[PDB]
Amino acid sequence: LTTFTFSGLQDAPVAALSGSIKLNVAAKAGKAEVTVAAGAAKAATQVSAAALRKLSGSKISLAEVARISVLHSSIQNYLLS
Amino acid sequence: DRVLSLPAVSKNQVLENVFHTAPKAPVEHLEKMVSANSKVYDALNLQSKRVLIWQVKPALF
Repeated sequence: LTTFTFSGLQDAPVAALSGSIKLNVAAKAGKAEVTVAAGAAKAATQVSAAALRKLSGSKISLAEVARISVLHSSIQNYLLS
Repeated sequence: DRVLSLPAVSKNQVLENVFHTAPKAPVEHLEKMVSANSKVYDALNLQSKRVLIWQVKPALF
């Protein structure tokens, strides 16, 4: 993706969508009060506005590790299906 | 001609017109289908050693 992105703590999801994990943000103008709740272990922190903008400074850039290639694995998945 | 009073169809012809086909064993189904479902197990289990999930939906690391 691009070198400068403009998302974070503004029109963010205010709640989770399924009951498998519970997530609430109590966002003020400056920071946010997030408590992520997943089953046995639940965690809570205060995520800054300058942290969700600093997150896309480095990119993950996911890539598939395949046995031969990704093209071959797509053809083999079609043969299997 | 006492031989013409005997039944003309031999005992060999009775044994080959009665036991005509070799019968199917009951264990053949178990042996054949277990040898094939071993390949169904090995390819498609997620706990099989040579599973085909990482060759088909490769990964995303």
